[PDB]
Amino acid sequence: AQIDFRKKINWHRRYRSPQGVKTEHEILRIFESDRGRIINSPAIRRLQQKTQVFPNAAVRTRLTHSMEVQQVGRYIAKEILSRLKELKLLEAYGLDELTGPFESIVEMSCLMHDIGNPPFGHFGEAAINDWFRQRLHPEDAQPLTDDRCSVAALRLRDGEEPLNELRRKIRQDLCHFEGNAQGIRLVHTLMRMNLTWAQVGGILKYTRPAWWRGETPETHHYLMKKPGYYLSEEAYIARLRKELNLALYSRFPLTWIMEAADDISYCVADLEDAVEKRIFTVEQLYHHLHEAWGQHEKGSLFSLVVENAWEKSRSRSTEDQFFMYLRVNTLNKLVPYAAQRFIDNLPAIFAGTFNHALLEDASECSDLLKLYKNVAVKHVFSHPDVERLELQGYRVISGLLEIYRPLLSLSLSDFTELVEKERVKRFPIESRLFHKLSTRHRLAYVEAVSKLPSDSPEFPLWEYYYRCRLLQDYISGMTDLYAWDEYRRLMAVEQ
Amino acid sequence: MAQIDFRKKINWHRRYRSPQGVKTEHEILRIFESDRGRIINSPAIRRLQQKTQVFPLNAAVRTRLTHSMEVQQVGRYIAKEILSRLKELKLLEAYGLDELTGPFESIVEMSCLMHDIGNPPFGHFGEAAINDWFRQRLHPEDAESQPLTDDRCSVAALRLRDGEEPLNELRRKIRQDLCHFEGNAQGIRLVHTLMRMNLTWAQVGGILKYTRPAWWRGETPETHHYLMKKPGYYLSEEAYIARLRKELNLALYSRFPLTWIMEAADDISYCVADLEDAVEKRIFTVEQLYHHLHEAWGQHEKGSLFSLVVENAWEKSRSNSTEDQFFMYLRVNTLNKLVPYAAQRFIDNLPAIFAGTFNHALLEDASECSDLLKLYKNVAVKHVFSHPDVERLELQGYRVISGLLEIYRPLLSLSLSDFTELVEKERVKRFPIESRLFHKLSTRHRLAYVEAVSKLPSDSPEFPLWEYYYRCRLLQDYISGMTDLYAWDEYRRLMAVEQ
Ligand SMILES: [Mg+2]
Ligand SMILES: [Mg+2]
Repeated sequence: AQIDFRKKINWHRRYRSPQGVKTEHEILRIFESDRGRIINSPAIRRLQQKTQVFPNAAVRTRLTHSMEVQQVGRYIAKEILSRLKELKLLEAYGLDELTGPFESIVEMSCLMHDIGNPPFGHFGEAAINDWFRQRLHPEDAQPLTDDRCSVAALRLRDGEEPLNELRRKIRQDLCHFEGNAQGIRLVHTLMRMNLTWAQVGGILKYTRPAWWRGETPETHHYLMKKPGYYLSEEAYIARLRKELNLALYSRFPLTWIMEAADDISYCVADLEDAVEKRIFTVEQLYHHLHEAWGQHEKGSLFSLVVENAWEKSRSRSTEDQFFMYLRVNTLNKLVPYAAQRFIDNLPAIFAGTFNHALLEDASECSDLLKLYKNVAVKHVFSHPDVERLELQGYRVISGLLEIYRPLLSLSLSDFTELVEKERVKRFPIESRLFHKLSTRHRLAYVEAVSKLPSDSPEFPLWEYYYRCRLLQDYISGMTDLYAWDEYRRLMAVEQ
Repeated sequence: MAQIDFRKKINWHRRYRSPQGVKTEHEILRIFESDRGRIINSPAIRRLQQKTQVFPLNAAVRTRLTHSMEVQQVGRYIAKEILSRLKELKLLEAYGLDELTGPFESIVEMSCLMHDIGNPPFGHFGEAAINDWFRQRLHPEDAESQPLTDDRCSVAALRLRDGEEPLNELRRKIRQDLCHFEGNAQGIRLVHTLMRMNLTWAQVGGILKYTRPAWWRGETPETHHYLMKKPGYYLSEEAYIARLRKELNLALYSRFPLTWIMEAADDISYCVADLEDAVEKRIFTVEQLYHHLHEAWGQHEKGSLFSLVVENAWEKSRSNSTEDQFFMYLRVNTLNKLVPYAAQRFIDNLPAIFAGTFNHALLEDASECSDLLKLYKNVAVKHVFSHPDVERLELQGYRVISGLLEIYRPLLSLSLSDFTELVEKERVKRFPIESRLFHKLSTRHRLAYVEAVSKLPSDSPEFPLWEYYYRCRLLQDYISGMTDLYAWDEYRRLMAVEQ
């Protein structure tokens, strides 16, 4: 009915939660604790070894990117906050004592959107999903006696009907690995950071279950674009919506802000990087921009942003000057536009239902972002080198999956034996493969499986699910270099 | 009964195109935000992600960037605790900080983020290499007082000729200064002359960690021994630093307040991180570490600092993976005892820290806290930095930087006219090698050279000296600007060891 941010900035935790009535200061310190938790996480440093667009120190990695993004998100936050202050609406919306947490949650959400991304990015994603799709064929789930699923337990046997449904969800879910979903899993089950509910909400960018099949509801198309959470994170996400008063398939407000921030940074950075990596020159870039635009009315957005960037940078290095100004001008037009977009739609963004991005529009601003994106896609991401690396990464991840396949091939009893006894005599290979998986991952497997009723007819299905989930955890946790090196060492191509 | 007005220290003016007049709280906030945007998007910061911290680059092992980032958070924590400790004492308004909370914390955070910015490849050993090479060329020893017959300086213009006395002094300062390359001094130079970020005066003050001129000779004043420990600025940054002290009301050889905060932060992060890293890189195990700590400490009054911090970390860990738990708790406990102690230390000495004269660190003490930091440091120095691998890499880096210096030596060997000719004509016919070497130097560096030299009166007897100075300064700029990997690869390429 209203807008009360005290009911959205939830400073409680999942375990050992702070309790009762807290002062402004004590809430501030709670969210500070969240900051210290995240910044000192292994997952963040691991970001410094994952590649952004290219694989050259001045070229950005997911860390320095996430860091520039952090600053853009903070800028947007502050502008929203003080535009609400100028409208004398802070107290009205419950934000008068939550300024700190507001900005901080945005900054940290920015800092860790990339946290759950696999090696080689979208192509590691691809590789994983294609491999598993070849093994599980979620397409074939009415039952067929020619069901191409290679896994005994997950085939649809005619008769058993609830079990068939669980089989459906398991197949689809395992075949929809996604970076964001993996990030929720990572932040909850594998790292056990025990963040505030608000922070976790800040991560949850899409709201579609990975096990989802068919067309998504019309009114939620944008929010259910990609999978947001896995079948295993389900009860946790339910709990999360309960704690942040989110409707089914709805989103946490602050997310929009960070998402906006993301877009902005990445766009200009990519062009800059393309000029460091020599893919095209500055004047050439200015030309591709000027052409792709095309509608030059006197005093439009392109003139201000791009053409003024270009005009200044020609008289102290010209390339750096041009991109500095391009970033500045872009930010100075787009950040307040995003802010205003947020405020003008605050009721629906607060309900978590608003089916649009802040910078998705017929706006000139939106068109400017699309301009940048087009120029990059046409003349940067098509650079033969970028594509070589994409092909390579796909082979490396497909290959690691093939190497560890022996573990997914074991029977329930055999694998359980392997988990319990540690070193099994009649499975030398599978044993050593198993020990190569990370400790945290194996613990997560053990914990998940131990929570299941072992006499239930569902048990073998859930176990296969959590085993595949173990393998995907392990592979998607690697840095590009590590995944590559592991693939080459295991393939006996190097020592 | 001196004064404490932070409005007179948090200077939000700039060197060029400065904002002017009477600004509101909000407009000042935006000024310092601008500073943040300036620094975070600098090439120098990303270059930090490719320079090594203690070990070489695993992923979970820290680099100067992720370190500087963790440091950023510790510095912010200390800042906030000082600020709200002053708020609880009802002293913000009293000290002029009531409208400068944002800038305070922000200046600390960004100073933390870029202390490492001016560091050479291979760290202290790149530093070593540079200074040793140049010392072999300039022998600043022979220029103390009294000119000499046997003056081993290989550079014609900078030998002390008996008679010319002002020139001899300038010669002295040039030799010493070129032979005292330092990361912090290079950072001031980097932030002013090479990057031209045009930060607020307060921010630049935040960088200036030591206050000794690199050209300094002899014992440093007794009352300033800690602040003049290492060189803080180069002979070329001199007029800038003068201007800086004028804008931040600093006495000669004095320091900017907030610096102490960041310095404290630095120490803390690095200490625990290193031990953690040593356990990732397998140098020793956790239980072994606990043992080396417990031994280096001494007996217990089960309730002393070691008990709380380390022993509670170890126990809380033991109830279980174990490694990560132990180091998480170790960091938490250390921070929770040391950060407020640092904060308190800052507030209890605020008059002298504000005067910029306070001759101590916040965590340099007979304090138990201080002793705990020293404990960590000792354990690392004995059982981590002595790991044969770390030392291999130190030796290697020294060879690489010594070698790059030898490769570019032909440029320092040219005469004034010849090098000038090379700068102006670009491609000179009778110097194929030197020409190509020159073009390999970075554009920003060469521009800085040209600008510096153009500022000089060309008919002055000082001119050839200043030019040689700014030329050496050009070479040191170029070499210290490299990442470890780049310096290494360039050295190998240029040596024809690979393509
Ligand atoms: Mg991103
Ligand atoms: Mg440091």
